Amino acid sequence: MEMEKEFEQIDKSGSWAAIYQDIRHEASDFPCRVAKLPKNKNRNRYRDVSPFDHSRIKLHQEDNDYINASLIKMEEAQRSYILTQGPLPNTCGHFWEMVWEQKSRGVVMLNRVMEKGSLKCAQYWPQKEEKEMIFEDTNLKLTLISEDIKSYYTVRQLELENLTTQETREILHFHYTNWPDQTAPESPASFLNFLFKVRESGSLSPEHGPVVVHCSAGIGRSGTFCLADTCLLLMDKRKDPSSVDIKKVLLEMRKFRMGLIQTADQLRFSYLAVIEGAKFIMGDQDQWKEL
Repeated sequence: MEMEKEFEQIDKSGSWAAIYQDIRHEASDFPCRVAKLPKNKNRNRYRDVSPFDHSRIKLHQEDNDYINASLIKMEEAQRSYILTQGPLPNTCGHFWEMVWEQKSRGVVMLNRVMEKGSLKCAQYWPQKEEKEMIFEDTNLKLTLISEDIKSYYTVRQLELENLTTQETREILHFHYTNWPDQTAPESPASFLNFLFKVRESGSLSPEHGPVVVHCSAGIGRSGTFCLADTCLLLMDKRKDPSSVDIKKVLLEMRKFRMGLIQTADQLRFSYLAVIEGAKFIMGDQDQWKEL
């Protein structure tokens, strides 16, 4: 693969930090005026991570429509993702409102609630079947239906009810619990197995709304998730799978959300995940589950 042999050329040349920062200099810049309004300051987890006005998810509440979330619309791949920050104590009803209004079927969570001794994310879903959550501001009810806790991830079925209309949807919650606290994983095998469990679930199907993906800021690990999924898709449909330039895909995603892929190490890991993932989607997954 030209991806694989450019990978080695970067590894032998030790120039990941340079490749990465070229990406940072070429990345798009668009205005974020709504994110920056004083009335929205307490709706943002980091003052330096904001959604572009042009691609932001608008809540359909009449008062304040703001939420720190971005629609990543990948035209050629024919896949959309919503990348958002980890909910704040005060934005958990906003988060489920978005899930409801965008008709999402899956929520992908790439961080632990606590990491490096701090809260990266509010406890926004119920932990016991018998103690559901009611979000009074957005009039939503969230019930844990089942958990399947595995080694490196946990899948949850949740029931989201619109208390106004009383419809209910099943939401699948995919929680990658194994990402180290200060580095990308040593092997992409665990991560690729997680991506493919999300794929198999149907939460990425075009019949549903965009999957909601978040980590703490919603740009780093979230960026890795969508970037590797989209490259594997394009490899699957392009007739010339060798032609997928992961850096040109990243810059296209960065038209929709700033800062996707936070470190040169994450960039290196995304290469690995795509390279390793291409080996399944071109002829040969059973050995990822093993390790």
